[PDB]
Amino acid sequence: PPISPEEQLTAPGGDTATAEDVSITQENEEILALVQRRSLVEWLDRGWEALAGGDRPDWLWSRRSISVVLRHHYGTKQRFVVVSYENSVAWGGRRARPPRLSSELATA
Amino acid sequence: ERAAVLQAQRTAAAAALENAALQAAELPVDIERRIRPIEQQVH
Amino acid sequence: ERAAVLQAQRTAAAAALENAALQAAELPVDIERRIRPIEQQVHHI
Amino acid sequence: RSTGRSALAVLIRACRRIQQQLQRTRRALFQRSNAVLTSLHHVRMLL
Amino acid sequence: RSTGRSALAVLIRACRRIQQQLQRTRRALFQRSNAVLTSLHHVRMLL
Repeated sequence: PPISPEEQLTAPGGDTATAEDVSITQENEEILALVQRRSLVEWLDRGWEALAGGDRPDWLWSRRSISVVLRHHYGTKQRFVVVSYENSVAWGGRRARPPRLSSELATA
Repeated sequence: ERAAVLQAQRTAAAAALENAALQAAELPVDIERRIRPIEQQVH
Repeated sequence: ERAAVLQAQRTAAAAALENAALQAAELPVDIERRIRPIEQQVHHI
Repeated sequence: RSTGRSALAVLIRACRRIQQQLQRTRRALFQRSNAVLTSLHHVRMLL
Repeated sequence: RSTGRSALAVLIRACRRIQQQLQRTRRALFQRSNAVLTSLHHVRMLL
């Protein structure tokens, strides 16, 4: 199964609160249950360093999570892809400085 | 001078539709994971 | 010339939105119509 | 007999029926939701 | 007595808490699905 980048573009999914998605499961899996009654990443990071010969920080984020959000350009109607890495300090990155961007002006 | 603004907004509006096209496409999958796990419970 | 040409395109499709809008304005009451009767059995059984 | 067994029927009837309740609600929503996706493209079809 | 009454506490918690989940999915999805409508009528708000 080869890697297809356009999956992540058309993928129907995103991040969520997921708090009630844990509690949904415990009132799920008890139902049911009462009827009855060195990480891998470091090896990957050492996988390249074996076949690379260098850390190559550009690759290190590629081994991490990568957020790909498809957008459209009002001028050309065409597409431009907004990306926020996992360790990226910029918007969308899991490491970011508060305050962050809010829709308060826009949504109203 | 009008037709430009008149033209420009037509392209802009259809763009956000495809911004909304993926948005609406979420709801059918939003339905399953909020229902399908409830089924085996009652089963 | 194109001004009216674009106005027609505006006006015509602008209704198609309200169609699709009121097509999807039928959705928000769906389970509110659907599972509120299913929500009856909650405190019962 | 009828003390425990009947107190099951109150529970037996419900644990069967919510299925057909939920099964419809899905196909209810998909059929109602998929009109949105269909209606949207038809707007693109116009535009 | 302790055979059934503790195995009856199974369903007593099971079938009532199952149907509690539906409340949230009602108060989640249809609170979320109305955002799509806000956009669509805002799409015309562009024009």
